[PDB]
Amino acid sequence: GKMFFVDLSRCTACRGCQIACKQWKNLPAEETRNTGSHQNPPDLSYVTLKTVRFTEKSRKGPGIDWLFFPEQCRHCVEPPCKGQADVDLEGAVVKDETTGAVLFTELTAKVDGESVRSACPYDIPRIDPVTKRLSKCDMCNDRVQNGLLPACVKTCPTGTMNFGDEQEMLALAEKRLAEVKKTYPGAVLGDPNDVRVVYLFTRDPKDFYEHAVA
Amino acid sequence: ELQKLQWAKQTTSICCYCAVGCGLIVHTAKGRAVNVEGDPDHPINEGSLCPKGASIFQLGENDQRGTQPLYRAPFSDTWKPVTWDFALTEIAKRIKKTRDASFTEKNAAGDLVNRTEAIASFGSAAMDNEECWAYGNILRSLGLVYIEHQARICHSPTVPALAESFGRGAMTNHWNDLANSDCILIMGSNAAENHPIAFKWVLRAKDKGATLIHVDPRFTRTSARCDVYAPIRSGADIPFLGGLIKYILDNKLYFTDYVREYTNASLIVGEKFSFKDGLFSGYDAANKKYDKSMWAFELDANGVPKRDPALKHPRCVINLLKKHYERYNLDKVAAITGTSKEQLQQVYKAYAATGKPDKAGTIMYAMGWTQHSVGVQNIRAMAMIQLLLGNIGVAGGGVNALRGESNVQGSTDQGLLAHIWPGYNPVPNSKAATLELYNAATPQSKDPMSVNWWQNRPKYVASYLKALYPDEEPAAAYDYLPRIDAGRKLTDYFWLNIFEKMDKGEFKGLFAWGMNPACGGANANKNRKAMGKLEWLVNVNLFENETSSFWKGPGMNPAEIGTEVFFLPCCVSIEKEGSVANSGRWMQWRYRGPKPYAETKPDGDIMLDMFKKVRELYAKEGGAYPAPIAKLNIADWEEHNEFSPTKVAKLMNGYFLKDTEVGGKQFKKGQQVPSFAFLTADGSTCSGNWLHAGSFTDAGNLMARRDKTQTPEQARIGLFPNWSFCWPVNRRILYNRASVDKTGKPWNPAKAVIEWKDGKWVGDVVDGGGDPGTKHPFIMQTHGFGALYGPGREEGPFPEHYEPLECPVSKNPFSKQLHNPVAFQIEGEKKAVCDPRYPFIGTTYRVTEHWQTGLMTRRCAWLVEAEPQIFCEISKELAKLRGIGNGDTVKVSSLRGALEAVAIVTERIRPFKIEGVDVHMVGLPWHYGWMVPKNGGDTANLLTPSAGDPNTGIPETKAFMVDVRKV
Ligand SMILES: Nc1nc2c(c(=O)[nH]1)N[C@H]1C(S)=C(S)[C@@H](COP(=O)(O)OP(=O)(O)OC[C@H]3O[C@@H](n4cnc5c(=O)[nH]c(N)nc54)[C@H](O)[C@@H]3O)O[C@H]1N2
Ligand SMILES: Nc1nc2c(c(=O)[nH]1)N[C@H]1C(S)=C(S)[C@@H](COP(=O)(O)OP(=O)(O)OC[C@H]3O[C@@H](n4cnc5c(=O)[nH]c(N)nc54)[C@H](O)[C@@H]3O)O[C@H]1N2
Ligand code: SF4
Ligand code: SF4
Ligand code: SF4
Ligand code: SF4
Ligand SMILES: [S]
Ligand SMILES: [W+6]
Repeated sequence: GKMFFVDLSRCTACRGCQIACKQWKNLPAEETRNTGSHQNPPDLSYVTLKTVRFTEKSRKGPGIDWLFFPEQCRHCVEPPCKGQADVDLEGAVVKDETTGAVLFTELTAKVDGESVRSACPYDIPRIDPVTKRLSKCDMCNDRVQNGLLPACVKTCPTGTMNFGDEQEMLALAEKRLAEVKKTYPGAVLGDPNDVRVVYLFTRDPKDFYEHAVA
Repeated sequence: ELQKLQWAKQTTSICCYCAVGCGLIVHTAKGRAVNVEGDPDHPINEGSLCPKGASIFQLGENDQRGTQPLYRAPFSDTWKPVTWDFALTEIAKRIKKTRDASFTEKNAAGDLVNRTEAIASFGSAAMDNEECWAYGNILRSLGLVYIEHQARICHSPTVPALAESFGRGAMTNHWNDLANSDCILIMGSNAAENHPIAFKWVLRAKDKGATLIHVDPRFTRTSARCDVYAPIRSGADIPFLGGLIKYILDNKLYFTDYVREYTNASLIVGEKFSFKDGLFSGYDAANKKYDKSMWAFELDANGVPKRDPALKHPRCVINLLKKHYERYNLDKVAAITGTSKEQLQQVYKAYAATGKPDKAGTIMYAMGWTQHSVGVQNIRAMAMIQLLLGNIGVAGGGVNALRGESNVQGSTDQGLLAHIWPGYNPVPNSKAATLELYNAATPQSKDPMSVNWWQNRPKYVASYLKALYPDEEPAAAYDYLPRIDAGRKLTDYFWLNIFEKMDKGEFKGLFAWGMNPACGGANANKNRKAMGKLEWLVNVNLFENETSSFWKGPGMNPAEIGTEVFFLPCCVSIEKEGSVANSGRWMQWRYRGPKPYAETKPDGDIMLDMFKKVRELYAKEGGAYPAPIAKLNIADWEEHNEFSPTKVAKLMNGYFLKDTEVGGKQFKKGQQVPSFAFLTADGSTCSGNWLHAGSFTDAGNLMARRDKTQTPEQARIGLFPNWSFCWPVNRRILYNRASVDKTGKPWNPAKAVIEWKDGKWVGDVVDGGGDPGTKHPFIMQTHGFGALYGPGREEGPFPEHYEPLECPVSKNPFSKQLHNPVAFQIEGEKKAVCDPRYPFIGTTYRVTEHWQTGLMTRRCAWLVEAEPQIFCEISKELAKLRGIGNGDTVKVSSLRGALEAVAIVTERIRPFKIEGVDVHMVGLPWHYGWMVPKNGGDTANLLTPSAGDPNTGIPETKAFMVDVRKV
C-alpha cells in the first residue's frame, strides 16, 4: 500500500495543503470569523477535510514553541471506522487493497454516524447535518491510482509532506527522525505501525493536538 | 484517467503573486480553466504552491470579477456597462484635452521640459514586462513626469542602497542559491509567510549544516522553523547592524584579503569629511540637505581616489569606519533595540563566523528594513557587513533583497518611477539641454582596473531613443521625452508629494492602473479625499475595488464628488502571454491557458487601443506638441490588430536598424542584438531596455527556455543557467569576480560560482570580462570597489541611528539628533513623538493567505476562510495593562485615523526593554478594505504617516505610534 510521511519539523503553517485540498475537490468555503487565532476553519467539518491547527506553548526565554498540525484521516491499516460502519451496513466504508486508502461512500448516511466517529481514535469523521453523510480525507485516491501525488503533498514547499510505498516511507521516516533529533531531541513518529499518515512531531504529539496520536 | 483534467488543455504559467516566480500548470477546457496547480518541472517550486498560488483557479474563475468596462459619470451613484469602443475613444479624448491645456514647452527658468504636470499614473508591478515598458513609453510620449508604481513604497530604498554599495540595485543572488548558505539571517523579512517556496531552499541550507536566524519584533511562522529567534524594536535596525560592524572589527572577524582588494577600505577620504553628534559635515539646516562635496575622496593627479593598501592612513575608509561604529557597544545597542546583550552576542557570533573565506552568510530582508525614514541606511549597514565578511559575489552569500510582486523587478527595470527611464538611465532634468549634456553626467574613471561599465550608457540611451523613434536621430528624438526641474528634490515627483499635490487640486487625471492606492497608499484618509479633486480617474483592475469606488467609502457622498471614474476590467495572468522578472532577475515566459473572461482583455491590448485612438485624434485635430505621439514606433508592438508580447519583447532586446560592425564582428540589418555589448550610440542599434539585450536573440526566446540541465560546477550551487534568462547577460550571481582570488581560484572551491581555466571562466557567466586580477570586481561602480563608505546617499556616507518620525523615546543615545536630519516630511502634518495619546509602537505586515490590499484575495473564499477579518496582535503584558481579552474588539488609533480589529493576544509579542523601560507595540495587517468581505474591516494605512526616506520618499509604514483601546 501507500504511505504519507509528514515531517512537522519543516512545517511553516503556510496552509498551502489546506487550500490545495479544497481546490482539487472544488469544496465550498466555511463561514468563519477571527476569535483571537490564525487557525481557521477552527475544526474539520463536512466541507473541510484538512485544517492546520495552531498551538502556542510557552518556552524558557524569547519566542515560543509554535506547533502546526495539518490534520487528516490517518487511513489506518486496520480502520476501526470500517469495523463500526460494517455493523450497520457493509459498503458504507470500504478499503482500496492496492493503495490502502480507507474510503467513505454516501451509504454512510444510512449507518450510525456518531458511532463511526467515536470508533475513530483520531476523531476524524465529520457528519453532514442535512444528508447525514460522513466526509474526510480520501487520500486523493483517484490521483494516486492515476500515478499523481495527493494535492496536499504536491503543493507543500518545505518537504513536510512526503508520499510513496509503505517500505520507502517507513525507511524515510526512520532516517529523517535520526537527523531531526539533532535539532529536536524530543522528536517522535505518530503510531508508525498502525497508520498510513505517519507524522513526525518535534515534541509531545499531544501539544500539537489532543487526538494527534491514539 | 482523472475526470477533471480529461477534456482540458495543459499549458505552463508563472504565479501572479510574489517574486519567488513559482511555475504553474493550467488545465483549460478544450474554454475556461478547470484546474490550476504547481509545475513539477520548475526548478524553484518543484510543483509546490503556497495558499495564494494554490487558489489562482478561484481568482481566474471568480464571479465577482469585472465583466465589460463600467462608466461612472460625475456625481453619479452607480456604474453603466459601456463597450471597449466607447471607453477607449472617450478616455483618448480626456487625455488629449487635459494634456493640451497644461502642457509646458519650457519651465520658469526658460529650459525645455515638454511635459504635462496635470496627469499622474500609479502602476503596476502586476503587469507583464512587455506591458510595463509599453505603458511607461505611452505615458512619457504623452509628456508625463509623475509616473510611479509599487516599487516607490516597497524596495525603492534597495536600489540606491545597493547601487551605492555594489553598483546595481537588484537582489545579488537568487532563491535556489540560498541552499548553499552556512548562515541565513532573516531580518526585516517574514520569508516563511511572504516568500513561502523560499523556505524549500532555506531548510535545504539547514539540512547541510546552516544556522537559521530570524530577527523580528514578532515571533512568526518563520521564527518557528529557525535555530535562533531574537526580538528587535521597529526602527532599531541600524543600532543592531552598527553593533555587528564594531563586533566584526574589534574581534577581527572581517575577511582581510577581500576587504583590502575588493572593498574601498583602502581609499583616502578628504579632510572635509567629519561627523559629530549625529551630523556629518556640510549640513544645510535651512534647506534640510547636505553638501555631499564635503564627503569626496582624496584624488591622485589622474583623478583616481588615493589608496593606502596597508590600511594605515588615518583617513582610510576602514579606519573612519572603526571610528564611526565605536559608539555601537553591546550595552547601548541592547538599551535601544530591546534585544538582550546575550542574544546580540549569540547572533553576532553565529553570523560573523561566515567572515571565514570558505563559509557564506546571506541576509534575507524586505519591507521590515525598506519602509523607514532610514530605509537606505538600514540596507547600507547590512551591505557594509557583507563586504566586511566577504559574502558578496559568493554562493550562499550576497544581499537577498526579496522583491514583492511577480514583476516588480521588471516594472522597476521598465522605469515606472519618476526618476528613471528603462534600464536605470535617469529621466533628464531641465539642465540636460542636449543628449551630449545628458551623457556628460556619467562619471569617468582613469583607473586601468576599473571597468566602469556605465561609460557605455550613451549606446543604451541612443538605442532606447531608436526603439521609440527609429526614423529620428537620437539627439533629435531626445527633445520628445519630458524633463523634471533640476532645481527640486527628486522626492517632489514621488508618491507622497503626488498625493499632497492631488490634495491641493494640482492634478486633473489619475491612472490607478493595477494598484489600489485607497488602501495601498500610506495615510489612506488623505488619499481617499484628495482623489475627489480629480476631473477623471482611470482604473485598470480585475475587480471593482476601494480605489475605483472611493466616492462612497466611510463618509464619501456623490453629493460633493465630480470624478468621471472609468473602470477597464483586465485579464488575469493565466489568460495572458508575456514575461515576468522574479526577485533573482529570472525573466520567465508564460502562455495563455484560458481565453479572456467576459469580453475583458490584457493591459497591452487596452493601452495600445487606447493610445492608438490618441494617435488618430492628433492626426485629425490640432493640439500641443504632437510630435512625441505621432512618431512612436508602435507597429513593432503588433501582430493581428492586438498587443504582441513576442514582438515587444524582441524590441526590448533590440535589433540592428542597418548593417553594422561591432566588437570585431559583422552583423546584418534586421537581426536581433545578441547582448548589450553589441549596442551602439550612432543609431545602428535599437533596444527598448539594454538589460533585455540577450533575452530574445536570433537563437530564439531565452526567457521561454525550460532546461534544468547543468554542468557539475553549476549543479553544486543550483545556477540553472539554461532555465529562462536573467539580466545581466545570464549572470545568475552578481559581482561573482569577488568569489575568486586575484589568480581566479574560488575562496569556496566546494561551492564555486566561477573558476578560471582554458583561458576562460567556467560556471556562472563572469560579471565583467577580463583575465584574473586585471579588473576590480564591481564593474558598475565608478571606482570598481564595494563601498563601505558611500558618499552618494542623502543623510551621509555611513549609516547612523535616527528614531522613527513617530518614536517611543525622547533622546537618541548615539547623538543629539533624534530623527533623520534630512527626512522627507510634508509641512504642517503632525507626528506623535512620545505623545501620551499614542504611547505604543505601530507596525503593519502581511499574513501568508492574503495579497497586498487584499483586493484580489478578499474575493477568494478559501483565503477569507483562513483569514476572514483584520486583527490586532499584542503581548500578554499590553493586553493586561489595557484590560484586553483574546478575541475582543479593539480600536487602534493614530493622529491620522482609527479602525476596529479582533485582538490576537499572544506570547509571540513581548515588551521592548528600551532604556530600562518596557515599550509595547501594536501589530496590524494591511490586507483589509471597507468593500469586501462582510465584517472584514478597513485598511491599516488609515493609521500610517505620509513621511519617510529622503533618498526615495518611501513612507514609514513599519514604525509609527498608535493607541489601542477595548470597545
Ligand atoms: N503572503 C504574502 N506574501 C507577499 C505579499 C503579501 O501581501 N502576502 N506581498 C509581497 C510584497 S509586495 C512584498 S514587498 C513582500 C514583503 O515581504 P515582508 O517584508 O516579509 O513583509 P512584511 O510582513 O510587511 O514585513 C516582514 C516583517 O517585518 C517585521 N518588521 C516590522 N517592523 C520592523 C522593523 O522596524 N525592523 C525589522 N527588522 N523588522 C520589522 C514584521 O514583524 C514582519 O514580520 O512580500 C511579498 N509577498
Ligand atoms: N501599511 C503598509 N502599507 C503598505 C505596505 C506595508 O507593508 N504596510 N506595503 C507596500 C508595498 S511593498 C506595496 S507593493 C504596495 C502595494 O499596493 P497596491 O499595488 O496598491 O496593492 P494591490 O492593488 O492590492 O495589489 C496590486 C494590484 O494588481 C492587480 N492586478 C493583478 N493582476 C493584474 C493585471 O494583469 N493587470 C492589472 N492592471 N492589475 C492587475 C490586483 O487586482 C491588485 O489590485 O502597498 C504598500 N503598502
Ligand atoms: S503545505 Fe506543507 S508547510 Fe504548508 S502548512 Fe501544509 S504541511 Fe505545512
Ligand atoms: S483515522 Fe479514523 S476515519 Fe480515518 S481510517 Fe482511521 S479510524 Fe477511519
Ligand atoms: S490527501 Fe487529498 S483529500 Fe486528503 S488532505 Fe490531502 S488533498 Fe485533501
Ligand atoms: S505566492 Fe510566491 S511562493 Fe506562493 S506560489 Fe506564488 S510565487 Fe510561489
Ligand atoms: S512590491
Ligand atoms: W511590495
